[PDB]
Amino acid sequence: MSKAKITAIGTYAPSRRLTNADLEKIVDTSDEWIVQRTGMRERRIADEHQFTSDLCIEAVKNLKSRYKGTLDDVDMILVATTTSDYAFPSTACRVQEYFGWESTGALDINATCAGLTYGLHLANGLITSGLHQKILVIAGETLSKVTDYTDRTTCVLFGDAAGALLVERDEETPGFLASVQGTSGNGGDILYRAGLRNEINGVQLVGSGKMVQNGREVYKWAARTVPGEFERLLHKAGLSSDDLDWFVPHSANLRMIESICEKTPFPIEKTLTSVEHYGNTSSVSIVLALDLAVKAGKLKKDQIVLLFGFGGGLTYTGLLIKWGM
Amino acid sequence: HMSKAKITAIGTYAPSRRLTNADLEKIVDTSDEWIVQRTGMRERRIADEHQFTSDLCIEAVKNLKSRYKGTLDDVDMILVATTTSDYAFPSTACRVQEYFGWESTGALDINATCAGLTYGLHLANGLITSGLHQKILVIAGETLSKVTDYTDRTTCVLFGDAAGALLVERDEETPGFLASVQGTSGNGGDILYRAGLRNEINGVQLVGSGKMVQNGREVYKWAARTVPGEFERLLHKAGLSSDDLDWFVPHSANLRMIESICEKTPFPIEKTLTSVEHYGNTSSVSIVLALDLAVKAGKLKKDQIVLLFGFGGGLTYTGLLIKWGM
Repeated sequence: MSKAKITAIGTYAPSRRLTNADLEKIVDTSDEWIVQRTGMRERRIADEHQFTSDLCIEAVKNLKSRYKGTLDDVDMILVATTTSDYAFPSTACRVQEYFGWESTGALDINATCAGLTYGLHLANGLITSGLHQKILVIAGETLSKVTDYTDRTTCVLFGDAAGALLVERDEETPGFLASVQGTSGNGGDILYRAGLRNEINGVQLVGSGKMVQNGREVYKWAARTVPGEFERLLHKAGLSSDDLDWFVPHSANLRMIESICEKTPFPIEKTLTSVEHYGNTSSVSIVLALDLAVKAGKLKKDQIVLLFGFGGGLTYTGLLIKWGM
Repeated sequence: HMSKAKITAIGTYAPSRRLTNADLEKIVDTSDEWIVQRTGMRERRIADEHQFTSDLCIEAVKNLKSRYKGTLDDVDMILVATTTSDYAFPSTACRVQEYFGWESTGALDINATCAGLTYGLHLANGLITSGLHQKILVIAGETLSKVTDYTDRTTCVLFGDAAGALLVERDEETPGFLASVQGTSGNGGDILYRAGLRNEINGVQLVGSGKMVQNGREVYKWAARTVPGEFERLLHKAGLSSDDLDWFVPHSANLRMIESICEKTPFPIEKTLTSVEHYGNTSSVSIVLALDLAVKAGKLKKDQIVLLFGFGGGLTYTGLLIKWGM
């Protein structure tokens, strides 16, 4: 029985846009090919000098300007990212540096594109257990700096952004209704970026440190995993799909989301995305989709939302939440 | 707000190659005597050229499993505290799942530097007490030798490689977690860092070369003023005195630093478990190693009250009062 609720949101995307017309001019592709395979038209790119922590701070500033309460109260900062400024100090510690909160834990977490829903799962457990009260769950990514822009199959997908969600103790009405998780470690060679190691199964990695994906195998894994766990979520919470107001999967690819929406029985018109003008922002994709929906009037207080973050690992966390703002 | 979690099993693995003080004498201008005096370390373990953090972690879960009476097939969460993961986003935790093939588990890497172990247990306690999980593996693993500058005598003598795992599960009888304290000093970020995508910090270009960098004096100063008062606050939160606590297990960064903390917090060094002498500074792993050294030696017994205090790069920390459930 959850004692946690999501009560504020903020997002920031860097100003520089990367259009398909800009991409036709550096790789051999076309606007029509891109929009047809992926659904994206633009992405935001961080400046040469602005990094993930800079984006996370902006995202929290946006939340700060839009939240009727105070953030001096925050007692945990969770930052889900893959493009941290430094190996350490962590990005969460950079956020604390800037706002100066006096008594908070700070932690970077890594589940790649599932990082946001992993972070919200963590906040739900930390609050519900009575260990925390105000927790900042932040996703921020600088995918442009680890993207192979010599590769037509991948450089058209990725953008930069950050988004922040505030979670609080709510003892009246639960804000988290159910959770599903799973990990398919066997898929680690299907979606990766090199680090200290440069081989997986004794097989040398490609990409020269940049992100690498087997798009079809990722697509196939999402398509065969999300529908059943979608159903399992609704069962765990005692809910029908008719009770579900919005479906917010990880915005990796509009066709993938369309496909998922057919294999699951769920309509695309009840599905929030952010892929068209921000590309695939990894752990930030879901926050962007939510804030676009908040700004557009589609997402309203007390609605039932299903966030399904999945990514590299392969791993995922699916969440049924009740909008609390 | 009573805890429903207890640490129930442990396993460790430290790499094979030993890096003695004598070895370091032929690498940089240092002496065995200056090292044992300034840091208390004699040996470190070094991973092989082709073994990495995920290898170490898997070896640590192997050790735990060969020592746990129950099964690990129903582990529902893997948390790996690491700063030196094999790959950027392929999660070390997911490499651990791939090896053992557990069927329904979350996998997540966490980064709080040398504080990652205590942060990972704090997470596990909240994840289990809230009823979202039943059995969690909290793993720390580091391959610091791969990110160490072996032309800097002030830093390359400090670090080693190791991995250690703790199992946390539901215990509705008696809590295994009694109190927690946390804190973050983001402005101390330039005191202990390693370059990632960025190579400047508030204006000034980073040093090293993607290798770990530490201001040992300032790290000493922080924590010497931080840990004693939070030590006491942990006891107050749990309703205990210094005499109720059996073992103190701080981050094994430096024996002089540990002795000094024990000096200005009122707590005796003979009641503190360390692992610096033969394993060096293994970052997030140092506490698990001190724990596993104490159980093998018969010093850490079940139901004993023990305080873990992980502090590290951030600067950030998590301190925990726990009851040994093994």
